[PDB]
Amino acid sequence: NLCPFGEVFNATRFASVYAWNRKRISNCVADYSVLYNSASFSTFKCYGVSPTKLNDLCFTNVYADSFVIRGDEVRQIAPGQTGKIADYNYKLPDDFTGCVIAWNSNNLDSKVGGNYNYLYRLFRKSNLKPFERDISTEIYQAGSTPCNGVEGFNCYFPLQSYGFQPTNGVGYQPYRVVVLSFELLHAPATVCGP
Amino acid sequence: VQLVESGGGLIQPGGSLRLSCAASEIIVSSNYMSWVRQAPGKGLEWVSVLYPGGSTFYADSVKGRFTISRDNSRNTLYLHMKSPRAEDTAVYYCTRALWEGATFDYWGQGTLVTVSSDIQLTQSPSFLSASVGDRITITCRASQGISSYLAWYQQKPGKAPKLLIYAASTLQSGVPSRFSGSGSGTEFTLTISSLQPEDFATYYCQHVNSFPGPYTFGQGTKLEI
Ligand SMILES: *[C@@H]1O[C@H](CO)[C@@H](O)[C@H](O)[C@H]1NC(C)=O
Repeated sequence: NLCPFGEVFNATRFASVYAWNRKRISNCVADYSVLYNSASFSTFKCYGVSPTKLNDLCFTNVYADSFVIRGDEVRQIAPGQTGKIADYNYKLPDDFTGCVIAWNSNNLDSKVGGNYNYLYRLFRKSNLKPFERDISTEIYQAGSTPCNGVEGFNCYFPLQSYGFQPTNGVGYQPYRVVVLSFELLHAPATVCGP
Repeated sequence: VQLVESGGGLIQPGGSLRLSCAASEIIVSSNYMSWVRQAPGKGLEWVSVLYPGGSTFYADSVKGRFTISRDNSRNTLYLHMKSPRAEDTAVYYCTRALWEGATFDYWGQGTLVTVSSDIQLTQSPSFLSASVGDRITITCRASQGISSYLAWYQQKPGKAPKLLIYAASTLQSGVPSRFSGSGSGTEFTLTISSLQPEDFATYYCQHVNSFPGPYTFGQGTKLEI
């Protein structure tokens, strides 16, 4: 059967970037040209591989990570980037094999007066390692005195909501992002091209 | 509780300079820490920021010439000015950024450095003369919708800017209630309901954004008697 990309790409709601979702894709035929030929994606950039070669390759499994960020942050979903998303939310490795796919989701994820459902992590003492995921919510100690779980001065909740309103400039509008990565083990290959 | 700059001075070109900013109670390495500068008679310019995790970002006017760093054991932020030019002459403020990692709630007193020889924000009016008790409005307009990512500052002569309002309408703790902010998207207004004599100052709006860009601050409004 064809790989169920629609479950990922056409999901009703996406994950917040700090709690980004990973879906394993196995035991199916993947026609990657249905994706890269599409006029719907404003970003489709592959690293370590060419998109027109994907259909010729067999993998043990394929993985789809998905989340929502602001338009101006899509450039951080790339090897070697820095910033709040790359540093504290979703980190690709410096040498990456995979594809980054993104599209404007203003019509789905913004709301008159504001959609605040989507969050990102603002405060974190150190950068994420590649493919690390941090969903902790400890009060962030920004001063010399410990917080003991109490918000207050210099003691901050680490997550912050995006403010997605339809009148936002494009760089402040929500973008849905799918990162495809590929896995090759000494195991049967279960996702092949057509 | 405080940020204290040092290391400024008057230098001839062709050298190097290092500013330092020693913090208390604020922990430098846990915060979005920045340098903001102000040339004599001009507006504010965000120069560089150092993230808690160590990423650094610089305005295009100083990229390649300035470096920001920190010493965790001395709880100190530094600005290393390599090849300083006359156009770097300014008062240099150390700041901590809180809301969205770009709203500056604490400022050092600033240190003077003299060197011998994309969304745009428009603030109106540039000059505003009024009397005590007047109701005054200052408006900030952005070239694209920026939701509520805006803050307002008051700068008295000789002093560091002071945060009044952030998230467009949220009044900073300790600011009198006659100050209020309104608007969203592309138009934001600072209202002072009943002008008092201590309110005569220069006011700045700021598009609250994660990186030091050239249009971070409005050009300012000089409020005069
Ligand atoms: C998502 O929905 C559209 C419209 O029904 C469909 O044409 C498209 O193939 C779907 N995407 C995927 C990845 O299946």
